[PDB]
Amino acid sequence: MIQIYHADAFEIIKDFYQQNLKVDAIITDPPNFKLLEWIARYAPLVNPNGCMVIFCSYRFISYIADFLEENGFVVKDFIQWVKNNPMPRNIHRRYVQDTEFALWAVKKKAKWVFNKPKNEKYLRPLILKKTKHPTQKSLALMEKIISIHTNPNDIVLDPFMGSGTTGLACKNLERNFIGIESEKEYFQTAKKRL
Amino acid sequence: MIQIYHADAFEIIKDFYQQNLKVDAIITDPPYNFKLLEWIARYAPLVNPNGCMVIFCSYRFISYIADFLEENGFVVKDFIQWVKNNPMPRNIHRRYVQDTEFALWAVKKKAKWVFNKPKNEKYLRPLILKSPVVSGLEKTKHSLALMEKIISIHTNPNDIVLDPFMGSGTTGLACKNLERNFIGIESEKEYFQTAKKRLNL
Ligand SMILES: C[S@@+](CC[C@H](N)C(=O)[O-])C[C@H]1O[C@@H](n2cnc3c(N)ncnc32)[C@H](O)[C@@H]1O
Ligand SMILES: C[S@@+](CC[C@H](N)C(=O)[O-])C[C@H]1O[C@@H](n2cnc3c(N)ncnc32)[C@H](O)[C@@H]1O
Repeated sequence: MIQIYHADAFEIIKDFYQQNLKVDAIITDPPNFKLLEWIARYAPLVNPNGCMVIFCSYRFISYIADFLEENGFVVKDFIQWVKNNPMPRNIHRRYVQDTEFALWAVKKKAKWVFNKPKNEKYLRPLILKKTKHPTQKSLALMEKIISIHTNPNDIVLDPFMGSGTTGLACKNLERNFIGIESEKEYFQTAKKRL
Repeated sequence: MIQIYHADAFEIIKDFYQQNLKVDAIITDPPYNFKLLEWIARYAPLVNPNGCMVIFCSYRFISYIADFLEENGFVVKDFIQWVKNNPMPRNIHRRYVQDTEFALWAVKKKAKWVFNKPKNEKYLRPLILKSPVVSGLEKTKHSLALMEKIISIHTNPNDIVLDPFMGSGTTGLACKNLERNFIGIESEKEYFQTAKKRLNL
């Protein structure tokens, strides 16, 4: 199944509460700032064996990890993605920025999903190199995230979906996506890409 | 130059205060209520106008360290990171292997900092090394080529590098081979003396 809503994630959670909605994994790329709050409100929706994968900057990453663990989750690890072709800035005075961070947490007593192909170890999921969106996470990245932390059909929820691409990864992997967007141009971008 | 002290860093910082000690770069690997973020507040005054800090941390502490650093008059430029060629591995089938070590790079606020990129172009992952063997000693917080690359980048040959928690002295030894003028402190004597034997008494 694929459902996209054009809504504010913070008010639409009340509808999901009454409906007793329960999703397997929350895989999202979030944008006086909380941003820790949505986590508190979307945490109840996760099934006992479920997990979260949350994109974040390293400036916020420790906060989110600690916050997650106050909400009944255990932060298992970090995942990260590197582009092969950074547009270089201040090459001589500073490190180029090729890296994107995400946090992987699971529910506290959960028996979670991992899925390693016959192969060994892990932890930099991808080597990777479309939309008009300002910040879009790529498809191949999202597809790998999903192949790992979810199973052939699980219910994946992305409260901030942007251009989608969390869904598109789910659709291609047959992963049952639900997603939300507040603004109309992004919602429709996500909609016809699906 | 190489000088090592055996002391509690929080106890020796007062001595450094009145001794008017000034160090160019604090490159350290701290240990992990508290608030072992405070040493940062206390060791900040010792850093020269153009100086910098490099602080090893878990991704669980990295955001805290970053914000505190920037409250003490430093600007966080970036993070640096190291990957082992040889993870053990542990808990493979159920989990990610642990191959990574994180550190934070900040500079004093209006500083003209060092960096030093070789004519060779980019990253952000100073080194993927093999993890220590016959340089490997007796301590679990223990790597050298990493410290040498960290130093080759964020310091210049005659600068003064301070490691308030020096552990086995892997920062001192790196400084020595790169001719970098090391100062270091250690609380434990088995660690202090090993470092002392690594830097040639
Ligand atoms: C940082 S972007 C991530 C984009 C997405 N990961 C992609 O691949 O394109 C987060 C998105 O969440 C949307 N958003 C912001 N506030 C929201 C809210 N209150 N409720 C639902 N969506 C929101 C924004 O429109 C933004 O495009
Ligand atoms: C993470 S280890 C650093 C090890 C070192 N980087 C190495 O490669 O060998 C931190 C060290 O700081 C020491 N330590 C703990 N408290 C200290 C203090 N108050 N002052 C100085 N050193 C301390 C510990 O004994 C430990 O050896």
